[PDB]
Amino acid sequence: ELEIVWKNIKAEARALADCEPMLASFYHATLLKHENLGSALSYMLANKLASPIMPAIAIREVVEEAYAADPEMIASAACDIQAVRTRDPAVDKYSTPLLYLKGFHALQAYRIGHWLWNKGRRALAIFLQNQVSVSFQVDIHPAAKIGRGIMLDHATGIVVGETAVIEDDVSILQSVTLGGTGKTSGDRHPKIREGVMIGAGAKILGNIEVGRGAKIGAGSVVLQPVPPHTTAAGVPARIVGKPGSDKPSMDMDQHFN
Amino acid sequence: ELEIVWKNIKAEARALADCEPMLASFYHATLLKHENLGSALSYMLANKLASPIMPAIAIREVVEEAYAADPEMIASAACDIQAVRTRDPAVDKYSTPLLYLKGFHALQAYRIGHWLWNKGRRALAIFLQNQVSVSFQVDIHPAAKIGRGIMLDHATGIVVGETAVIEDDVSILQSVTLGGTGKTSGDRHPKIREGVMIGAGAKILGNIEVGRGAKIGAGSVVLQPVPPHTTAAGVPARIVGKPGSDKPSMDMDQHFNG
Amino acid sequence: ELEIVWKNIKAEARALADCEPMLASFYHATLLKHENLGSALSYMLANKLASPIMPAIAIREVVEEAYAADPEMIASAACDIQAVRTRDPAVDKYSTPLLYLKGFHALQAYRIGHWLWNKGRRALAIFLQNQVSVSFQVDIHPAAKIGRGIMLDHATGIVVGETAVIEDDVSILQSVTLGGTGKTSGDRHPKIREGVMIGAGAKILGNIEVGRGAKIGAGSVVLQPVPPHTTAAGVPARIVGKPGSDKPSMDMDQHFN
Amino acid sequence: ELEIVWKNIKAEARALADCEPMLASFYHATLLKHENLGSALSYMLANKLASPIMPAIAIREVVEEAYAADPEMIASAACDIQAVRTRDPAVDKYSTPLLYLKGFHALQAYRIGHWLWNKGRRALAIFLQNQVSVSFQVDIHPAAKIGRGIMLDHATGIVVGETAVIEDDVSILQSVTLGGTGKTSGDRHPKIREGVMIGAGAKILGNIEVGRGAKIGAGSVVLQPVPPHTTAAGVPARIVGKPGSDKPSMDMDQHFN
Amino acid sequence: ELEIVWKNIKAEARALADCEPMLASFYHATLLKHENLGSALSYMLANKLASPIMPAIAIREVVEEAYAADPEMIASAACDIQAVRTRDPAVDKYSTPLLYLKGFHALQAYRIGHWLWNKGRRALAIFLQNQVSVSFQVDIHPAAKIGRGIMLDHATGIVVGETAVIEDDVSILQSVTLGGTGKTSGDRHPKIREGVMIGAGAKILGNIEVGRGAKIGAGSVVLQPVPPHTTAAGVPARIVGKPGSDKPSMDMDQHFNG
Amino acid sequence: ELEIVWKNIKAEARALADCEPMLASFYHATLLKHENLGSALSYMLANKLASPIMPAIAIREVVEEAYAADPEMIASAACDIQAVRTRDPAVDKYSTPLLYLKGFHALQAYRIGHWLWNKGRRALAIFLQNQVSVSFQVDIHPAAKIGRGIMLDHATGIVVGETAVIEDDVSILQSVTLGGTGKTSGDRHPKIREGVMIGAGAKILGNIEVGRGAKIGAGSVVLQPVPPHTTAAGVPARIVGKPGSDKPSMDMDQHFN
Repeated sequence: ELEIVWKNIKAEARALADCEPMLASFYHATLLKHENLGSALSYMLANKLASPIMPAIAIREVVEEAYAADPEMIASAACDIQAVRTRDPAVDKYSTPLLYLKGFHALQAYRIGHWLWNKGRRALAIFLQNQVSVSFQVDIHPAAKIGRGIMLDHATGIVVGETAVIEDDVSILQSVTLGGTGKTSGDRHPKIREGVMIGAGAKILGNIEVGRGAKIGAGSVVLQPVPPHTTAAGVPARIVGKPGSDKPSMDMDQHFN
Repeated sequence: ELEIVWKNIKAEARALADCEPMLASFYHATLLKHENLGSALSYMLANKLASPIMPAIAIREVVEEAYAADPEMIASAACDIQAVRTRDPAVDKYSTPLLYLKGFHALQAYRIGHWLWNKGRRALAIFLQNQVSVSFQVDIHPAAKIGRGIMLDHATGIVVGETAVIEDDVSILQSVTLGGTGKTSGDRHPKIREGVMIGAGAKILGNIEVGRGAKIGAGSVVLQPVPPHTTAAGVPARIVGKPGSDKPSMDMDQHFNG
Repeated sequence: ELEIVWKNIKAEARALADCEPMLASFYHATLLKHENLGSALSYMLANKLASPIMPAIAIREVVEEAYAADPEMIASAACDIQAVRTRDPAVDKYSTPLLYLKGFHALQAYRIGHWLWNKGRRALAIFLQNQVSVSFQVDIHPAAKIGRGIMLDHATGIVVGETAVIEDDVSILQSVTLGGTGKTSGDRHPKIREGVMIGAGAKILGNIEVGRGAKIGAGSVVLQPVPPHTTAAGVPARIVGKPGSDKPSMDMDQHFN
Repeated sequence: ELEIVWKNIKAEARALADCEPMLASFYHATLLKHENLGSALSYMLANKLASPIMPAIAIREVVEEAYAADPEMIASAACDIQAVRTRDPAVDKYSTPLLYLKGFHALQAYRIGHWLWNKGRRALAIFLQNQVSVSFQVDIHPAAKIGRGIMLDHATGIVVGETAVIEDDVSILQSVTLGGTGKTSGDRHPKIREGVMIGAGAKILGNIEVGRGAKIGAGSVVLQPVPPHTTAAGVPARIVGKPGSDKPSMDMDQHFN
Repeated sequence: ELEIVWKNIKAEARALADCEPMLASFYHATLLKHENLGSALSYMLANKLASPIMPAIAIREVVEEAYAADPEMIASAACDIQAVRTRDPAVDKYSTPLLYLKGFHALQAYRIGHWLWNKGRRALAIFLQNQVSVSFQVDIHPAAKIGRGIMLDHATGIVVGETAVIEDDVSILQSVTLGGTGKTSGDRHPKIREGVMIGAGAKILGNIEVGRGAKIGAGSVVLQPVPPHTTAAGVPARIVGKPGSDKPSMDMDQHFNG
Repeated sequence: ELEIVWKNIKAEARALADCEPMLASFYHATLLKHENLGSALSYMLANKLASPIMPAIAIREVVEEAYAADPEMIASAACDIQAVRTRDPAVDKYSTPLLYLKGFHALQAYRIGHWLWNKGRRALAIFLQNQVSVSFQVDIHPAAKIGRGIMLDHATGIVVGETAVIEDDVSILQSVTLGGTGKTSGDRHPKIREGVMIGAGAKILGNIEVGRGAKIGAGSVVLQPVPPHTTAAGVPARIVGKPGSDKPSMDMDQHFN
């Protein structure tokens, strides 16, 4: 439920703003002067994406236009906040993803890019993709189709290509590629279905399925489809076992055979 | 020819300025204002390299001096733009690499650093190497010898050491290391020959040859030479097959055998 | 000794001012104007951790405060400079790590955040952790315990988690993850003992021991303990040989079998 | 009416985007993207009152808050635009004051500070007063009472003190001081009544009356009251004639005897 | 000749870089790097005009285009540098105006705005006028016609309106207004002829002639024409005497009779 | 007494930092984290004089070097704070000059420039003079000799030339020139003796004396010496009267005949 999240964040914003006098005016700015999650998200994205080419105030107008035309982006972000909080044991506050975690920021920046792309504003979407790549080291093509409840933990070196699909409740670590094959357009990127966990450094290549609740071991190179509820690992990857739960995204157990 | 790529780019820029109002001026300053590819390149490298330590306007003189001394660097950039357009299916416009792709920027920044290193301005070349590492997440030592028609797609994590060689028409993906062994000076990094494709996350270490037309599979760790027209894959890498084409850099087929 | 490293840095700085007119004032400000290593480290961290939120002038004051209270951090930095100079054949000068190398800058930033974390100022330590991840592409949790004589060569994509330990005289390359497992707090990150070399791309996951003088091969995924004076390689990693020396961190031999 | 001024501004903005490629995105961001005058005023004040201390994105929120609570400030701005357009023969367009003229920008910044001063937020009002003095070279104390239809032409070196009053339809040129006397609080600054024209460099000092339709000559130093419909000039100023019209602010005739 | 001033400047810059370490790089980038006065001017105007709205690197193209179209603007700047060096006793170096004096910067920024206005790029010229007003506190309308060998000493508060004319070898101090009357278009600002000196705070209003070799005393308010080789002073100004020299702009004698 | 001033400022800094959450981190930075007036002055000058050419951290080192070699500059600034507080009825807090008033800031910037000039660092002093002119619109040549207890109220358009002298306890308003004659070097600027008050827009030209406790009317052009305890006014200036007190700088009575 959306309002829960926002409330917690405000409480946390009070408790914390006393402690660091250095940060006081930063907390008031990012969390305390806003009345909904949407206002805060637009604030942080505006500051995060600001450039000489397009300053913060101009970006915030684009982002607010996107949130007004599609309020479900705000709800997706709330689910993404919850996913990081519940899955990442280094995060126990709802405020942390929104303030600090570049993976969370790159994810919400993609959503604006995606919206822009589906409305025909593709030149702007590509500009934002490549700026997010420079600034947060996450390169997600704005045509990719990404659900909600996604954790991009650490996030540096993530690549998601044009025709990729990432369904709800997926967990992805640093240096993961959902990448293409060939020199031609068309469907050529992975389909990552609900509940999948992808470990650090995994490279998944081509228009292949990674089925519901599968787990991909860290450092794996997946060139063939991976059935649902299965664990794949190695270079190249083979089936080595079965995950310990229904949705490995939720448990983040990195072990494989 | 240089002239075509440049004309194509100008055509694209006119269409782009008319369709996106937030970027009309950006497109005008970076592309429509200029009369040749050399002038557009110096503009984009200047801006993206810019730091408090060294501002855009100072960088631009350095870059222009380099292009006046060695205009083959502009012809090299033009081959690199064409490589990305023909080999990367996410790119349909000649202008995209020049405007947006950090791997293309890093590579043309390398060429400036290389020109400086060879002239004896090593201190400045090392500054820029490390500026490029922070700004574009590509670490290419300026003593490396890198040819043209090179694509660095996505590019985050790419490392290319001091003594590496990369010949013409090579394609390289994100998190590729062309890396060193040992604590000693002298040749210790790979020599990558023409037509080679290197998949994402591959690690190639030491003074070893990767022959013409070879393919290195994603996530591979290559410790021994790879014969021409051969496919290597695994940790550590073994010869597992032969590529489907004479120049796998052109085709970007990522598949390889068990 | 500090005095040695520092004298070498000043001599090199004098020569560099005559080598490159464009950077003479830069070498002056960063090196020639200072009386000791500590003052030049604080100057460098100030300008590199400078944000719109917190400016260079204010961060220097926090770094000076930490160096006064614990001057061993300055001596740790000096050992880190010597480590890069002696181990990295592309670095001959002592000034190079201090001026340019983002792995060296990230490692010293960590020490500031680790000090703040230990004094209970966690909001600021987590703020800096994530700043460093964005600016230098190194993500080190401040609660990690990292010794001295550490080289982080090239450095981009390094991730070190909350409960990791890195003892003295370790060499780590780009895209190395010292990473977690599970969704629970507790010991869950690697323990990297003295003398260990970790090759580019290695992923080491869970609360496991990499013992004295071990070598982890490039691209390897380590899920079980690695005994002392042993080479581990593969995905997943298994024992494949013995290092050619007692401290592979000092020799940087990437070969494995 | 607001609607008129605003429609004129948009029409001019459309033409300017085709006149100058270099500034097309600028005209778009500042004018074409907005739905009313109020939203464009807040955008302009944000980017012009932007500081390292307080960013554009945060100042816009304070300006929007003041315009919601008191929308007559927006209508005052519109009268100020018409005043410059009708009175200044070098300004034909309505967009020009809004885009470029520092006197116009300073005057609208004042209204924000004057509102803040009246709500008791004086630290912020004094902060902005001095920001405007530095950035636009206009020093207006926020407690001054300034009406609407005011032209501050060229504007550099204008000083208006704490207890000054400027009624509607006044024209003031560069280097005009509406200034104090003494070291004590209390009424000590001029009262400038409706229709008055003040020439370049005039110094008007103390709690004195410059009555309806008076003209103050350039370079004059006014120490005693000036009766309505009278011309004052000299150092010190004495009465020298009568203005050629009932509202010299509207005619801008600099001649005196 | 242009060549001398430029050589003199380069000589000065070498000495300056060796003596002040905090500014060695500044001096190198702004002066020692360049091979002619035109290139140094475009560099300094670019940097000082720079705004979030328009960055240095974009300004510099505009400026260079102007100097390529009309290189007399560089010869004009060189006469202005010489005017400041010979007439301002606080300035002994040819480099000081170019580096530091905001009145010299404002004036060369005007020349760019004037070139743009005359070409039909009026919107950009008005942008720059107002950028210069905020950054250097000098408001000079770009339709004004201003010659060369002009000194604007200190310069804060200077206002020059749309229809003003300033001929060669004129010296002007801070808070001088060459100002308008009325709400109507057409000539309404002063025409200042050759050799005129205008003291600090003088206000000169309307379409009136100030003749060759005249002197306008500090703090004066001039409402009627001033004959050649005459001294005007007062509020309002009266003819009070004759200047000590044929060209008071050269001598900068501020004295005038009761 | 110096410590008084500093104390008051800290008390004021607490009382005020509660009120404006926007400014909280700015107050902590400018006033609360410093233990003496010298540290605060160096902070504010560093931020105020920062440029791409010479960032804040580098400037602060120059300024601290100057304050260590000559601590009387810090005391002069304290007397300048007191002068503004006691003479300007719009200022009643000791913090206001230090935080906000560009006249105060330009004065203390001159002192650094003066120190630099007397040590042979003239190229740097001239760079700072011209930056202060651009940034605060006060142009003071660093060779001028300026005492303590000086008020530069409003300050925009002030010019003080190379050979000028300003003794202790002088009050100067906006647009005042202490200016030169001729094209030759040598003594050619005014000598302004103790207690003088100079009104807005006054132009004082040549190597002439303005005697102890004299008053110069606003808008006056002074080309001849002005005896002690005398009032001069007009264009050109003549003796018109005698000031109402011993030191007109203290009372700020702008009236003249």
